[PDB]
Amino acid sequence: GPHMTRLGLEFFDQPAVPLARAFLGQVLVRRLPNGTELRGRIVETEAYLGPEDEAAHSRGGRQTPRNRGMFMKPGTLYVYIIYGMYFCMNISSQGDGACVLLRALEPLEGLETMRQLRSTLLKDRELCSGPSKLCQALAINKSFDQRDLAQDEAVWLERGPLEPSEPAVVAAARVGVAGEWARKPLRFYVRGSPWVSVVDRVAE
Amino acid sequence: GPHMTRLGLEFFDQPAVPLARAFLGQVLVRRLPNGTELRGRIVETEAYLGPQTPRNRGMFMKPGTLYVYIIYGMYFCMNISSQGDGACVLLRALEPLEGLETMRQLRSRVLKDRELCSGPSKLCQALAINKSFDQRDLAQDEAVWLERGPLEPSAVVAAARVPLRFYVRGSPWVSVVD
DNA sequence: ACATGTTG
DNA sequence: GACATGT
Repeated sequence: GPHMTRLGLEFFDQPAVPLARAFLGQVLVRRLPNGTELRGRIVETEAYLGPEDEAAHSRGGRQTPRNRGMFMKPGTLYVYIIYGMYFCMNISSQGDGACVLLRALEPLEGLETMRQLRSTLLKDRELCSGPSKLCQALAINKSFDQRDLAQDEAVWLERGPLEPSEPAVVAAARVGVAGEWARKPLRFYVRGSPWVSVVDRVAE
Repeated sequence: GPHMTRLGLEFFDQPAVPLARAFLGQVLVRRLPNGTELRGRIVETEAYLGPQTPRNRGMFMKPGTLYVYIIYGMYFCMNISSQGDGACVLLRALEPLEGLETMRQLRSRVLKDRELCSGPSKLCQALAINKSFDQRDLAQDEAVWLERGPLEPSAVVAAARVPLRFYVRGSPWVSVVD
């Protein structure tokens, strides 16, 4: 096989916009306790900018027990429970209380395991087409909160051979909401990808 | 208009379970100092069967006595003394019937009709019921009553409390559905 | 007790 | 709807 090295601190240590963009095309890898490796190529992300960002958990420099990850070293995972039963997987970027949410993966490996995991918690485009869908598919839960994506043995990021060029990256309004921050183009996805959670035609 | 009287001692002077069930479909009325009348149909209650505290004296008074207490230093719960040593019924939810706009300004996001009275503390806020109501008599008070029309109220579910919680089956106004 | 925040 | 979290 090819020489494989994980993306580390150097990759994660950039501001939220460039990081959210840089994630696109990179391959998120999960290794289950049974040894099964799950891979999904990132096709959709969102930037949360920090204190000024009315939509961010870190609005006004607010640090709470839950959102510790957003204020930890870049690369630190911030995984929280939303609507009681779903997870959102974020990665702390450079910048006070700034992070990147992963929203959608093209599944590459272990699709049958992703299917088993999600059906318990059917189509391939249904597996990772959403921030909480992808968490289920890759057995990611709160136990991953505050772990380091640069160093962890169970989850890591690999440089992916297929990165979108600037013109192929769509910038669009974020999903799930405010004010001027509900409309800001802080969601980024690969143009024409069928794995993306929500298409935005006006932005395209 | 119809000949309206109010429910009195005879209605309230029953055990906590019969009364908690009997409250469902009755209309609670609150008249504000400005003359505005607020109305809400009781759709969810809880019976408390008793075993004496400086705060629970209300539930140890004659049936129909209000027991209103502060919880989490902010909210209110409205309870009505029934027959039985220390027994009472909590009001948990109302269907808002009139004065909804007042209910909204008293409660004030954008909140809809289903958010006005869908909770024991929501309903007290909505009907301006506070501590100054504690130990008042529901059968005789001038600011708050349980009205009685020429028609009886209109299906009751007995569930665990939040089988001593009772609510109108499938009502969109019940706080928590089992 | 309340207010509020993706999936299907 | 969840139900985890933040006066």
